[PDB]
Amino acid sequence: GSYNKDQQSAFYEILNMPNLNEAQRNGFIQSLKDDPSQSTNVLGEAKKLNESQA
Amino acid sequence: EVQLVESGGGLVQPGGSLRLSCAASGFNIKDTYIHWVRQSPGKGLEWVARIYPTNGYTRYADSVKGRFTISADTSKNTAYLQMNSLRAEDTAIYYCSRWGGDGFYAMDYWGQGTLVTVSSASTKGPSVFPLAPSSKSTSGGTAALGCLVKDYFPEPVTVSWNSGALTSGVHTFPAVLQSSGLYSLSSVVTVPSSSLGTQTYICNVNHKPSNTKVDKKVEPK
Amino acid sequence: EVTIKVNLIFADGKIQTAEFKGTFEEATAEAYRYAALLAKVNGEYTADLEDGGNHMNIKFAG
Amino acid sequence: DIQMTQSPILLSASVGDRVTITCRASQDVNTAVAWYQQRTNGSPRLLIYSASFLYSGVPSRFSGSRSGTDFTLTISSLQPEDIADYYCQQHYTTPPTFGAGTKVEIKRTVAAPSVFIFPPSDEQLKSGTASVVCLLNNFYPREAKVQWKVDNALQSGNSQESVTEQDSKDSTYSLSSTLTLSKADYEKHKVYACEVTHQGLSSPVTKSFNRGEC
Repeated sequence: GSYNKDQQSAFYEILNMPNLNEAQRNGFIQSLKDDPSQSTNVLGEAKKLNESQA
Repeated sequence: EVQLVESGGGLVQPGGSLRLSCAASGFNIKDTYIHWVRQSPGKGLEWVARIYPTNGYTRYADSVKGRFTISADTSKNTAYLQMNSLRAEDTAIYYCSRWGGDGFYAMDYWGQGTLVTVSSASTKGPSVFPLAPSSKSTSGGTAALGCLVKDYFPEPVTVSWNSGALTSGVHTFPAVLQSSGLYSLSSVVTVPSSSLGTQTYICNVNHKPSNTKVDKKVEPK
Repeated sequence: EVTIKVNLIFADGKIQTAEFKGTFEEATAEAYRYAALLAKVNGEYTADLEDGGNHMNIKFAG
Repeated sequence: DIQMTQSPILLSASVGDRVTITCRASQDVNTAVAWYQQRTNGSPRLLIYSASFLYSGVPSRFSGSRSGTDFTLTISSLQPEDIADYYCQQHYTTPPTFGAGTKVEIKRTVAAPSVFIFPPSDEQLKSGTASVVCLLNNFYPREAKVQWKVDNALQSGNSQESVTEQDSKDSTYSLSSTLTLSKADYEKHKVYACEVTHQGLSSPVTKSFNRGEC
């Protein structure tokens, strides 16, 4: 379906994370689609995982 | 008849992702809450998440918030759990259940559960060896025989005898983790001594994670 | 974590056993609480401690 | 959050006995508490909901009650198939939480095990490891001591035990003890013996074989 500019931003951040593998990147993107109410939490965990794989 | 069936469980490395499905039938998930509940091996039940598919309202356990997401597709009468950033402690059987169905304020139906194993270790199929009946496995006119299902990962394995036709007198032991990090178990069955050599005994072993399916005929030496 | 083992001895001579786990003080408290609860239906209880409090024999009056 | 404290951890009683399991909520949960039964390798099964109401198809020997924050599950005439873990769960507030579980087991008369031993298979010996299996079948109580001897030398650190859950009909246990050696070590020795001590046996029982005997 369609997204607001906040949802689009969240996708963009995860899409660009350099230390995630493609399974993880797509897993997190899927979570953003799954439950929009959890956007902030999902992004937080993706950031943490990205940082730990630096 | 109300039924829920989970699928999608399997071995994943720490940091990895998996997606579980909960397929409902005999009722519409639009009319109830759907929950995910997990159970670490040998431990208790722990609530994971819940959704009300009619309005999309969700709640999560603190320990999975941000890492797992619950969702539902009412047109497929199916709920899902996306699981990212997985950790060893997430290893569990994951059940889905309904709540509020038919006005019952409890989890009245549960699926069979699907196993999630979070580990860096590789899949390995078992070797299956006979435990042949002999003068050392018989007494009182009955005799024990079986199969040793050795060196596999991850759980689980299933064992049946004679394609499920033989169930009386069977003991399939709980798997034991060896020091190598691989599992092993035996399944034994007790039968009349007089049937040895006339009645065929085969253990049917299945280890789905490695696609291993073995039918081993067990005979006196 | 300790395990307090308990024999529950009922007026008609039936015997059950139970285990309570936690810190020694938690498990103790739970054992006495369980006794008080069973006593409502099974009559006044008496608890005899053995093994420095790690085992109890709890008898109900009936 | 609300926690549910379940007691005892383990309860053992005879067939026909009345058993009582308890659950305590850390604060008021009204009647929003359910009880589930979980048999070995099975899914949880709803027994009682809203503290005291029996789920359809559940036998009437199960009942539940409430006093304040104290909840009780009673089984009035314990049956061998009632062996299971039992869990309470509150839905008064989110997160809904479960008690840690109570295991219920059956007490019955003493029964000595049938003791059997299995040499490694020729197939296994084709590769480099030997497993020797000692089986104790259909005994009670669960406690049992199994020791391995190879050429009369007591073994340590090279065996593992697995025990079945209590049988849902006869309330017995079975146990396997598996001795693991390399093929080289197995071929170096002659006599493999499993010694079993159990309450039902008047003295310990040794089951033994010589490598190579048919």
